Amino acid sequence: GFKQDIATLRGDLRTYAQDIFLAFLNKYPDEKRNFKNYVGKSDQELKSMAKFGDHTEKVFNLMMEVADRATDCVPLASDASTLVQMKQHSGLTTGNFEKLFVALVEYMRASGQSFDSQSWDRFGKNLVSALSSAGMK
Ligand code: MNR
Ligand SMILES: Oc1ccc(Br)cc1
Repeated sequence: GFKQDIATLRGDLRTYAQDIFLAFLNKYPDEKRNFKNYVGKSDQELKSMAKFGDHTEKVFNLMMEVADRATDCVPLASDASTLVQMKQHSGLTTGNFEKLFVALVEYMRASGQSFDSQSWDRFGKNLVSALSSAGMK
């Protein structure tokens, strides 16, 4: 289920993080408006860029911590507020996060592994709701 998935993702996190974020960028190309330095690059070229690998894994490091601290796929209010207040997120809206989690859920469903895709869909929706409650437009 959800908790086992966190362990599975953590056991190969740099690869999962990059592959999921690439799925997001490729499914939603306009989202590169927030990633100007990732424009004009193929998947393999992005994977060679130091900040791409390091930032994506750090993003997913924390996403797993937020998932791990959640109850029934509902994140803590303190984690949601952290995500709203981060300066790195100053320009973002809940739709940016919804699209990330649509891509994450589709990635899991296209994989051959028994990911609990339904719980990750709940987690993404519940995260969006917590982000809105904590002030994100
Ligand atoms: C589509 C937009 C974005 C979505 C969705 C998103 C969703 C999430 C998310 C999901 C639950 C988590 C956990 C998360 C966490 C982070 N995030 Mn976030 N994020 N996020 C950015 C846009 C987005 N984030 C940007 C832009 C930056 C800073 C620039 C960069 O590192 O390229 C950043 C930065 C970061 C960093 C700092 C990385 C460092 O400096 O190396 C963490 C940690
Ligand atoms: O550098 C970044 C990579 C992926 C996300 Br999601 C946010 C920032």
